[PDB]
This record gives sequence, structure tokens and C-alpha cells, in this order.
Amino acid sequence: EVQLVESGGGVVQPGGSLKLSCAASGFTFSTYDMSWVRQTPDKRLELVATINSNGGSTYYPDSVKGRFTSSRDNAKNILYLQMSSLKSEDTAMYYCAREALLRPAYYALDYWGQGTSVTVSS
Amino acid sequence: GPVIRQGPVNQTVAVDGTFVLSCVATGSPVPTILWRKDGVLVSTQDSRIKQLENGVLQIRYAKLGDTGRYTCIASTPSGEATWSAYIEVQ
Amino acid sequence: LDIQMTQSPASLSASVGETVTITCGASENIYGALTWYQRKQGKSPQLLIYGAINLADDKSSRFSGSGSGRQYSLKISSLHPDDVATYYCQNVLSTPFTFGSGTKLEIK
Repeated sequence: EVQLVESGGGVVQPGGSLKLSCAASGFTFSTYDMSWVRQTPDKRLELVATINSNGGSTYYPDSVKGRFTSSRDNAKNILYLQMSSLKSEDTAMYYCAREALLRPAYYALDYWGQGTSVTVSS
Repeated sequence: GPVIRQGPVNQTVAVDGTFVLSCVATGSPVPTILWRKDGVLVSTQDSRIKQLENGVLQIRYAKLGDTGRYTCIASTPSGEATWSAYIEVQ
Repeated sequence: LDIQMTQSPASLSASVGETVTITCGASENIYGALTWYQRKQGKSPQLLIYGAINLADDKSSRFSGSGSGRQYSLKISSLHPDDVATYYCQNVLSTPFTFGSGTKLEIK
């Protein structure tokens, strides 16, 4: 049984900050790259963060670059996404996903958490 | 006798991005493709670097040191073909 | 500069037992570096296809991914009530790794 479990979502004011967690268990977290993906109310989806096995490489699209920091803790098995300067267009369901191990080795996410809700404004 | 229809192209990529080089090759038998970067055979072993299908080389989490001359080699028992391009990471 | 993924149709309702095609277009040749995900209502997505043509392990063969170049398709054969979901294609060639907007599949 593989488990991904996001926490720390909620409502925040424009410009605010937030720190999300993802508790993982039932697999070797230290072997895998992880992704943060989100889902706007319009039902569009958008990859917002990728992080590698040991945490030594990170990638962020232009839409969130500088405002979003991703990091992991491989001792206690958790994945974090720190968000600061949050804008209304960041209102989204955020998922914690695992990068599959494949041949040929294309980018795909085989396991997703059930997400944590994030809302921005008033 | 192998001939490269479309070789790799000149690109500017962002640091930490994923980019590819592609090399579309015809011939008979089907030409195997290799990749050299700055005259040396690219190590798919380093796990950023991936030889994918349809003759694509992919490089994830891009680094400044990935700037250079990437060369495609298309090979057949008959012969081989060459096509190169320059990648600048910033 | 960013690579477009367009999905046709936006939505559709069809009947049980039918075959139904969903298409995905890229503004450029993405060499089959394309992945499909299924999202049922109130659920996280789930991998369906990778590399455009390779089916995920614990998923029904009723699903088939095909295509090459700029044009791709997902076929759902013999429609089941549990296939009700949104389907999303994604460019995994080069960043940003854009998703198509997705396709709501409904039963009549």
C-alpha cells in the first residue's frame, strides 16, 4: 500500500504565505522524484514543482518561479511546498505525486495524493 | 544509406528545465542514432539524461555545463550521417 | 515558445458499450512524449497512458493510446459507467510540461 497525504491547506489573504506537507509511506521515498501539481476551479491542471531523489535539483514553471519553494525530508518522509506572494490565480487543489520508474523513462506520475485545498482572497 | 531529415536544433534553455534534441533519420536498415556532446559520447547513465524513442535525447534539470555542441550520429552497416547544433543553457 | 496542447472535444456524452475517441493536438512535433491521466469527480488523477502508446499497469485494456508527431488520440472501447471522468493529455517533451485543458466524458 502506497500512501501520499497532503496537509496544511486553507484560506489566505493575497500576498500571504503557506507551507504544505505531504506524508508518504509504504514505499522508498528516498528512491523517487516527486511532483506538485494543482487544479484550478476551471478544472485545468498545471505542474508547479518537481524535486529529485535526494533534493539536489528543483524545477518551477514561470507562473510560480521565485514564489514557490520545494524541499523534502528523506529521514521522516515528507515533501514540502512553501508558497509566498500568493495570488488569486493560485486558488487550487494541490496534489503530491510520485514520479514513476519506467522504460522508456518518460515523465509520468503513477501515484497521486488526494490533494489539499488552497484558496486566495478576502 | 542513412540520411538525416531533421537534425537537432539551436536552442536557448532555462536552468533546471527539460529540453531535448531530436534526430529524425531514414535509411535501410533503420539507422541507430547516437549522441555526442562536445566530441564525447553522451552518458545516458547519468539519470538526468535519457535516450527516448523516435531518436530523442532528453535532459532534465538543466545545468550551465549542458551548454555545448551536441552531435547526432545516424548509423547503418552501409554508412553514417552527421548533424549538429548548439545548445546554450542560462 | 511554450508548447500548446489542445484537446478535442471539450466534452461529450455517449452511451454504454460504445467506442469513443478523444484527440490531443500539439503546436509542434512532440515525438510521442505524451501522457494521459484520468480524473474522476472528487479524486486525484491517475495515470492512464505514457509515452503516447504504453498502457499503465493496473488499467483496463479498453483504453488505447495512439498517435505520432503532432496528433494523438485516446480511444475508449466499450464504454463502462466507471469511465466517467475528465481526461488530460500532457506534453512531457520539454518544459513547461503543459497539460491540455481536458475532456469531460459523460454517459447518456
